Amino acid sequence: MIKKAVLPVAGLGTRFLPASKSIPKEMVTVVDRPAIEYVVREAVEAGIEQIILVTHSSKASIENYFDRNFELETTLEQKKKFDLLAEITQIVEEHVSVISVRQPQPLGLGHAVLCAKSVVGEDDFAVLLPDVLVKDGSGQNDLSRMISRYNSSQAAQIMVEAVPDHLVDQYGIVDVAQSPNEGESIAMQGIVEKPPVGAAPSNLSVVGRYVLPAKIMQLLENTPEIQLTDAIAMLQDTDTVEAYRMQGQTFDCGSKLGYLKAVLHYGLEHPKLGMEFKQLILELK
Amino acid sequence: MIKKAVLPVAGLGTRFLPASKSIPKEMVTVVDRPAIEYVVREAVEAGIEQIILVTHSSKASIENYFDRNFELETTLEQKKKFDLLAEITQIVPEHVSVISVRQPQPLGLGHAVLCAKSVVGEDDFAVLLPDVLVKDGSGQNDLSRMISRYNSSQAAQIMVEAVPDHLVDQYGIVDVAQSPNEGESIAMQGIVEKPPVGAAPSNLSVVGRYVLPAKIMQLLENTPEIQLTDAIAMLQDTDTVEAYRMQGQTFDCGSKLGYLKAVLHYGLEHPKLGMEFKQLILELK
Ligand SMILES: O=c1ccn([C@@H]2O[C@H](COP(=O)(O)OP(=O)(O)OP(=O)(O)O)[C@@H](O)[C@H]2O)c(=O)[nH]1
Ligand SMILES: O=c1ccn([C@@H]2O[C@H](COP(=O)(O)OP(=O)(O)OP(=O)(O)O)[C@@H](O)[C@H]2O)c(=O)[nH]1
Repeated sequence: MIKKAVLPVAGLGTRFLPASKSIPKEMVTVVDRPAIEYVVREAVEAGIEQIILVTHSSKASIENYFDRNFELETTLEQKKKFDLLAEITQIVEEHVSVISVRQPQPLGLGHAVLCAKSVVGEDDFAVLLPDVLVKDGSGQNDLSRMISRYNSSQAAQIMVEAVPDHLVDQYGIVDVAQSPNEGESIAMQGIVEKPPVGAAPSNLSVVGRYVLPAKIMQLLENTPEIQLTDAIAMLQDTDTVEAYRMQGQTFDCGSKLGYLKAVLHYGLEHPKLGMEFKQLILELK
Repeated sequence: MIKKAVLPVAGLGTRFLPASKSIPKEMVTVVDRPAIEYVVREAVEAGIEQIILVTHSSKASIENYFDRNFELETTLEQKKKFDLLAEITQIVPEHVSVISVRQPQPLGLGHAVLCAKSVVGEDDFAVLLPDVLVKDGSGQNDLSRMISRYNSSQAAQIMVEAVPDHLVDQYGIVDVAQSPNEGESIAMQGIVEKPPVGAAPSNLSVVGRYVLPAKIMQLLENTPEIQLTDAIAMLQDTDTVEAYRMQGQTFDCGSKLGYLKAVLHYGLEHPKLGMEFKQLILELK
């Protein structure tokens, strides 16, 4: 049914400096692999086949990480380290493509999703902000559940999560009737940015996953900084727009500090490293 | 007056994979800055004025990180974001030069140091392996100690530190008459590579920190593909060579568990993130 994700990655990482001065912020080493691995893996594990990096002139280290490296592949072999060889050989599944198009000047996410117009054609497509990680535990991920909900309903979906009632000013917060349950959706007439700490419509924050149709690109070319939330504003005129509520847990790798938080959570959960890792903490006082 | 330092960064970090598949294992972000910054910030602290990168074609990221980034610099005086701009200009004093030389083929540590002969000229010099981070809390880092000691003694200095008797076959370890006290040096008759767990002349791992006479250049052009501990022998005939035991802590950012250990110990002491980070940690158990 749904098989194109668009991943915007043209962002200068200003807040993630100097780490992101010379490499991209998408390649930040979370435990033992770059951040963009987990965001793609999420998409792959959901039923996506075609990844679409909207990318910048400087983020070639990204496209390259989904591709065969001759020089390494051949040194690994001469070492006889073939386990490790078969890591780098099969990062994505053999039946997944990774595509590039260029956001020429960085004029915000909305202008970035619009750069995929041509690759997305008439297909209904998800988005994933890769500066945000998501950690399902259930077994089936939040993008999995969200999509099947966009297959059933035909309503553009918007992933959101509950925050403390005293921190709703940091977040774009969705409007709704009542708050739908962990891993369900309910209609929504619009998102408010940094609402007043009282007088906020909901305690549910735009996370930065979306499943939209192609209508949306025609709208992006007519939004009076081009706003995605402006385009979903116009979609509402014609089409039902719901809020899919997470069951798992997000991480803001866009920020130095939500990055450190992510290293702790995934590191402890690392199939090999976790054991030896949990030890390295304990050992600290 | 030791004022030059060969940083060999031509490796392919197979041991630190796939982190370092598409970015150097030196550009790997410890807390908020890549790993190599800590090594240079160490070399500069100890009097170095010329940083000689023996590098590979996979590794512009590095040379660039020590350069003007034109889009970031000019974009951040648009936003008059003076604090973030601060974060990517001061990286090393105006007087510190960073010079690239290319290691065509990875035919050994030995063979890297010798690609820099051309540039080191007739002049005694230091060698710093980035794989390895060193941490002071003494107010004179281990390298400046070693350069105080080459200057007064005139005798080459091998930084070593002690390891459990049962991992000695994972290291070069040195032939010493006795163990030099944390912070001092003693003559040594030679080093061994990976001496079987029994036949180790000492517990002291060669760490990855050398001060050397510039005529080692001339003994690397004639060794039994080229090994340093080889050339440090041939000196060991003509001249005195001393093992300096280190007083500060040590982290291998070529091993995974070693990089994770550093994210923790460095991060807990970060000016800003430190107090906020420690917090994240107390919040897990
Ligand atoms: O013009 C833009 C803005 C943002 N984006 C993409 O949208 C996502 C959101 O990116 P962020 O909003 O976290 O910011 P940024 O990376 O542009 O830089 P800072 O504000 O942290 O300094 C990132 O993955 C980025 O690549 C673009 O592709 N183009
Ligand atoms: O022949 C050599 C050996 C070492 N080095 C320099 O030593 C440093 C790392 O030494 P390593 O031995 O860790 O390099 P590697 O990246 O090949 O990793 P392994 O999988 O072999 O463990 C790097 O900074 C590299 O440039 C060379 O440049 N050439």
